[PDB]
Amino acid sequence: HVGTDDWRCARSMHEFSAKDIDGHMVNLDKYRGFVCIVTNVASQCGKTEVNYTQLVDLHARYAECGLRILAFPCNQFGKQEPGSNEEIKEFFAGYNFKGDLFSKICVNGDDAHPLWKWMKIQPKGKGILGNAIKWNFTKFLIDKNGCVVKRYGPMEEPLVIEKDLPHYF
Repeated sequence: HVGTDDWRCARSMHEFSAKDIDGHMVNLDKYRGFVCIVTNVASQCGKTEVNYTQLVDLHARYAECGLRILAFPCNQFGKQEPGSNEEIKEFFAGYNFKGDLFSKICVNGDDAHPLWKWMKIQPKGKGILGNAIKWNFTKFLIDKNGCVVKRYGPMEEPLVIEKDLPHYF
């Protein structure tokens, strides 16, 4: 396990922990064996409707194959996630989201959650024109061993990921 001070030494998502939307600390080692889409989310974004509905559909169709969705609210892009964790939970419930919802974090800057600092420097987690998260709804695909295998930008709808999933199931 690694923390905010030694995140660069991690070799896997599984070495991290994060508070869920209810305030409870979750050890991400629980995702061993599962293929995960890790994404930064926001309620008041033009991308919100398509991304949430397609993530719900992917989770519904592939949950039994091993797909998990880890949703990290983040208010750093246009202040498009201004609400409380309680409000965000209720917003997600309106989509019938059964994935895993975490407490609001930062994804860029010195205060970014260590998992996001680590994802951004992985060989398959590098961005276009620098590694910073560019907007809400960046997606990292994580394999069963906790390694980053692909990064998709804000404009790549979750259904684009579907063709890449079977290889990891």
